[PDB]
Amino acid sequence: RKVAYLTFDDGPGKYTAELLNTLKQHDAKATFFLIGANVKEFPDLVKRENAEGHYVGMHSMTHNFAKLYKNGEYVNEMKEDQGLIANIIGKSPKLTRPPYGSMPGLNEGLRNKVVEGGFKVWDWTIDSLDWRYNKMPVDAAAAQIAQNVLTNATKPQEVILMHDIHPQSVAAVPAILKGLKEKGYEFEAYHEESHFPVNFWHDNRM
Amino acid sequence: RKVAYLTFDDGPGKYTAELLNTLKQHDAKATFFLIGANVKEFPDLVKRENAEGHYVGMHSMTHNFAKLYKNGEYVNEMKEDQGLIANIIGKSPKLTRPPYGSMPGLNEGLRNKVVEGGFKVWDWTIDSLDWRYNKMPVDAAAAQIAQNVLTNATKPQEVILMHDIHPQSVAAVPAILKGLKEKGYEFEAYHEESHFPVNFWHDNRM
Amino acid sequence: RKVAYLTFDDGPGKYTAELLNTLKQHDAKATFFLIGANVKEFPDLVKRENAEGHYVGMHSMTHNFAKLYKNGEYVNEMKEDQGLIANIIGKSPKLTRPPYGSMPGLNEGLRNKVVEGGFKVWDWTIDSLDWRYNKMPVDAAAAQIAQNVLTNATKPQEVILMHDIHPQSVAAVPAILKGLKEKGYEFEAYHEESHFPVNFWHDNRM
Amino acid sequence: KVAYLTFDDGPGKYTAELLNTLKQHDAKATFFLIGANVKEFPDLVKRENAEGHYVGMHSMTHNFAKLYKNGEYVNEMKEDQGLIANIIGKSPKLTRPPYGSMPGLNEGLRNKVVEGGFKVWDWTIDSLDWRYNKMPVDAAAAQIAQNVLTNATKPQEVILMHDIHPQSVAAVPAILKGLKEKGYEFEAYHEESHFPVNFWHDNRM
Ligand SMILES: O=C(CCc1cccc2ccccc12)NO
Ligand SMILES: O=C(CCc1cccc2ccccc12)NO
Ligand SMILES: [Zn+2]
Ligand SMILES: [Zn+2]
Ligand SMILES: [Zn+2]
Repeated sequence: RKVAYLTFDDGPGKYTAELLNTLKQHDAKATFFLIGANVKEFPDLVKRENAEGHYVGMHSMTHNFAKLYKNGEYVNEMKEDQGLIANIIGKSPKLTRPPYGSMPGLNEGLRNKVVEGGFKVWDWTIDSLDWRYNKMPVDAAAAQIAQNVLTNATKPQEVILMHDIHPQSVAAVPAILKGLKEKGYEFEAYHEESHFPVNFWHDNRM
Repeated sequence: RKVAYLTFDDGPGKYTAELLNTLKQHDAKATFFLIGANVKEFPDLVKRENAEGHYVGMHSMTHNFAKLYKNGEYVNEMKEDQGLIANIIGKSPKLTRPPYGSMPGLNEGLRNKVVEGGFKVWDWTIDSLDWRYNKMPVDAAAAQIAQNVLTNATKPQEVILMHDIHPQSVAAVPAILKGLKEKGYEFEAYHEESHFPVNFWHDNRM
Repeated sequence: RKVAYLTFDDGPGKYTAELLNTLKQHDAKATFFLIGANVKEFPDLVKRENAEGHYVGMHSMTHNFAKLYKNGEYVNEMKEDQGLIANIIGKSPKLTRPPYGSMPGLNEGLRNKVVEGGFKVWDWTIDSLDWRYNKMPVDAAAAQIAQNVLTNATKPQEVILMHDIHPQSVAAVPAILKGLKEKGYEFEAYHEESHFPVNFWHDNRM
Repeated sequence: KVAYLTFDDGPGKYTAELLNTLKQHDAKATFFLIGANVKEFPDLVKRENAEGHYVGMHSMTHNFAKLYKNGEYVNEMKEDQGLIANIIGKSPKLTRPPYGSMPGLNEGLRNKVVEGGFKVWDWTIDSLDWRYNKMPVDAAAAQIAQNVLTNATKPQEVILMHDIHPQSVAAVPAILKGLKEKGYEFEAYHEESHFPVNFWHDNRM
């Protein structure tokens, strides 16, 4: 009954098709949260992520904490990012991934608008922390990121946070896919039909 | 000597007295981490919890992630929570349970102050996931949260995150005491002279 | 004959005395570059580092890049640090260690002043990256920190950058000391009479 | 076993002496030349290629803040490549970072480098020749020899030297003997022979 939900934030990026191939090679599916500015620059990768069986959901437009939460543009940005992604793949996805996490930015006010605007919100239960291993050999950054993700996968479902916009991150997904498989995980994308809440506010409305 | 430590967060609340009855009926001991305003409004339940063999520790004042961790008031909030509890049970308890868990908001500095102020910090090994089942039919939700807890019970020691302010959680406290004892577990409160560490940072000074 | 110079920057601090005991236990000598604000808060611990056979060097007053290098108060601040260290250990050390390293803050002018004042300057040849591991279980951070130092210790002399003001750092020194001397390293302090240059500028007057 | 001697920050006064020493031991080497020194020593540049050595770049300003923190690296290697092309008539691709690629060649700049056509090479052995600047050249040289011979253990080896230093040039003779005794060949870098040697293990480079 073990599923691992690989998420990748802030893409699409220059290492993303590499990553897209490695997933194909293990016939493993995953989830992609996209900044609109990269939707616009890498549109072929958007519809390609979708065309290979991956969930394409929204990160924001600005990835700016002050505008997203202090000024409350979160839902506005998700909706705009939604349109872009739709114009490419013909879906209006509903899952959002908050920049810097829902905690503490998504306050009860904003979470109300999320719930009223049809949207879902996903945080995560493992934080690979991949984006911090920017100052080392890349192969060794992959391995310490693989150790991180491997050694925390213990719950029946696990939502793994990475960013496909860093070489060290994609370089680690080989070891990650091999290790979790040995630990008994299947690699599936987020299906809207089978939604269950994963946020820090413990809010099962989203 | 399997020992199972039942933990109940964010109370006391309206279903707490029902829980206290169910525990005594199975001569079961548990641990309650209380919020300060619930202590100001339910002094009787607090006095009762201690009276029937339960450890009574703290869960802070505001349960507000910004104030505790980003503004560094955690220890200040656990201190005023301890006085409020000291004014009813005549002990000053040491064990704290961080809202939203130790990781990552309990940074290296706060953990100095926690060690300096006398406190221990305790997380869990089992997330009942009772919050997913909010405001759904209580029996079905309950049998479901039991499945969550029953299934992940596997090592000699376990600490289980539950909330006694939610009905589906308390409703499933019978079905948990059933199978957990079946598997050979005894149900004790946290004893301060028996302190071992259970925290996500693996910081053993707490 | 290989020797590894463990250096510990930004101290003394709250984990220093434990560091001082793990050093003491494996008959291992090391080097400490201190900040003057912590020379004044923890004078016993400088006294002690010295009294146990460790080099005690300066690492400035403010640790402020703008003030050190743009405003050129580097030599001013390492002389002030010198002063305080001496009043405690009764000797004026000459080696300094630049906040954020010599490159590129210590321009040719300041390098001339450094020489003109009798001071030497040390950077390093291995950067443990210890302080970047502040968001994980400490046991796990120490092991990656150790992996970092071990897999880069390859030359006859190595000068290993660490900070004794972070728990994950002092936690790694045990495994570092066991691995390096398995590799054939001895753990000596910087001896003032035996100075050989280690700077990013390749300047051998320092 | 093959041993790739590299020399930085030239050409210089002793480059011509070093080129003779190489010619006589039938040795080939690799040269990372600073822009202002190719503007001053065109004949040395032209001679280095002519006698069977690789000639790569080492930038325009050899300035850490400009290259890495202000992101001018690729720009000043392209310019440096231009100047070198105006002598040897081909545009070399291999670069050697001033102060190495770690940690100044961040992920954004390593993308520019792969994009711009360039490779990056670091080293395996640091001769530490700069330690012995301005001391008795005979002895200073003998010791830099010791350093590298001491560390020659691997099948392929890339050695950082500097031909702007008397000490370093003086001891190329001993290094050539010790290394060819240990069974090493002495080849220059070539662009289809390229395998990655960079502190980041970025194998795009
Ligand atoms: O949005 C994200 C953020 C992850 C994240 C979590 C917590 C702190 C962070 C600080 C800087 C950058 C990302 C952070 N991933 O795409
Ligand atoms: O101040 C210091 C240097 C600290 C430091 C640690 C880790 C990486 C660094 C990279 C560049 C500059 C300084 C760094 N030691 O106290
Ligand atoms: Zn993001
Ligand atoms: Zn809580
Ligand atoms: Zn150079």
